Amino acid sequence: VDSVCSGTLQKTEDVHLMGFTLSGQKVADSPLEASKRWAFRTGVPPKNVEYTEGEEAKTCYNISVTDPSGKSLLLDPPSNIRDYPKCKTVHHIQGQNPHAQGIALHLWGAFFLYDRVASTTMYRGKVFTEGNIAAMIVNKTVHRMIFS
Amino acid sequence: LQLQESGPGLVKPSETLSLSCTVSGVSISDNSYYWGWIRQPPGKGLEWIGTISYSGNTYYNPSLKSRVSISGDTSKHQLSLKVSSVTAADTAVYYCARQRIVSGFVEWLSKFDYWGQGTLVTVSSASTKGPSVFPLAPSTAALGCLVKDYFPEPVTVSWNSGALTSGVHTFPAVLQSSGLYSLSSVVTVPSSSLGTQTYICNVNHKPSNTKVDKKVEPK
Ligand SMILES: *[C@@H]1O[C@H](CO)[C@@H](O[C@@H]2O[C@H](CO)[C@@H](O[C@@H]3O[C@H](CO)[C@@H](O)[C@H](O)[C@@H]3O)[C@H](O)[C@H]2NC(C)=O)[C@H](O)[C@H]1NC(C)=O
Ligand SMILES: *[C@@H]1O[C@H](CO)[C@@H](O[C@@H]2O[C@H](CO)[C@@H](O)[C@H](O)[C@H]2NC(C)=O)[C@H](O)[C@H]1NC(C)=O
Repeated sequence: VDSVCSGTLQKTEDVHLMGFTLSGQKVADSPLEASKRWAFRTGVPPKNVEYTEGEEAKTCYNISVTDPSGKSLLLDPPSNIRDYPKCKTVHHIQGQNPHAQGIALHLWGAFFLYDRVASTTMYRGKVFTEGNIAAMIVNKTVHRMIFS
Repeated sequence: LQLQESGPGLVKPSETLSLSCTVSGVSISDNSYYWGWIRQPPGKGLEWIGTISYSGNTYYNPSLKSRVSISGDTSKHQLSLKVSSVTAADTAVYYCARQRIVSGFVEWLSKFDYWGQGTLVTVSSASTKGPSVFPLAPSTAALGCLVKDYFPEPVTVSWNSGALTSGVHTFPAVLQSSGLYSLSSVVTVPSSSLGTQTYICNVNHKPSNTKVDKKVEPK
């Protein structure tokens, strides 16, 4: 129904934020292609946001990037950053950048997805996949049937 | 544009192996160049060991990451490869090579354009032994040197300090029951020169720092 009143939210638990991948959006995810969407920049503070469920990822990345001196250009992961839950193929990459400064920011405005945490930046050594999230109401009964 | 591998031809088990590579004609910290180590066990194929950039950074092969260590000396223009806790399976030919990269999100490891000539490092609890060189008299005329009982390979044999090339044929060493090697080298020469030209071999054995020259004579 198109009405504002259509829909019921009984507990906060029934708000579900789902992470959908860019691979699921038929976007090229090869490491060489994927990296063309990532870029370094200063003056931007990385932000993180919690979500509840996510799509099984086609591909993920486990990346460490430094400057020539060996100092990471990627931020150390916060306590609450865990490797993405379900990746079919992880791309482990470790290297250095000759002339880059700041932090890794996704170009499309998409998020770096980890385990129930989306971010505007790439965390060093943590498994992630690219994606976006969407909010919806799912009651427990509906939730129980899907996941079981 | 030269790479020269250097270091001992023998190391014992549970011992750190150390090798080095002297780079010539280019700077070891020059931008756009990476340098790395590759190994080849006798009769087997290539295995990458690790690579070091133009800065301090090093990357290694997870199959030997725990033991392998690589360092570049910017003033000496030379590399260092350490391999701790060696075993029988570390017996191999170690190569120094220059590695190109592709600059993207990350400088990507690439084609190895220039390679050095490797150093055979044997892993064994035995100690080195220089060869007992004996002359093999001629009889159009075949003469040579017998390099006997030595350890471990390689052995290099030159004739007349490198002046004699034509006709030289050195044979593959045999591993004797004792654990020592035996190697022969011969030269096919004009029989008409047996009494006019001096024929001397030059046996080098780097593992024992031995150099033996031997004049081969008829009768
Ligand atoms: C994602 O990639 C990172 C590397 O970029 C992987 O992290 C690595 O995790 C192992 C195990 O925790 C670390 O090994 C241990 O390191 C300590 C020193 O911190 C050392 O004393 C131990 O002997 C051992 O080698 C490794 O250092 C760490 N690397 C970094 C740069 O943090 C991570 O495991 C990858 N994730 C997956 C799911 O594979
Ligand atoms: C949402 O998905 C669309 C569809 O791919 C993305 O659109 C791409 O945007 C980039 C950057 O502007 C362009 O180079 C591509 O050509 C666009 N794709 C298409 C098919 O038009 C959009 O950027 C995505 N945004 C988020 C937040 O994921």
